[PDB]
Amino acid sequence: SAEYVRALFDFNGNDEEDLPFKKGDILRIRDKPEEQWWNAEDSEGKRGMIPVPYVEKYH
Amino acid sequence: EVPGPVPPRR
Ligand SMILES: *[C@@H](C)c1ccccc1
Repeated sequence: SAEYVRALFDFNGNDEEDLPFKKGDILRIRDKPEEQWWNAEDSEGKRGMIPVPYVEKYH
Repeated sequence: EVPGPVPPRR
């Protein structure tokens, strides 16, 4: 019962802690320290922060 | 900038 999101826009990543991704990517949600910034993990296991408005709740 | 700006951090 993992929580995923689908990237709506390409995010190159602004900060070193940010998780860069591309439009259509599936990311697993690990943490929610903020309303608009969540800690996610991509398909390859790389972790980092992502902007919520750039993704949609998968399923 | 096709997407809107990223949200404010903290
Ligand atoms: C970028 C996230 C965007 C685009 C249109 C309206 C609001 C935000």
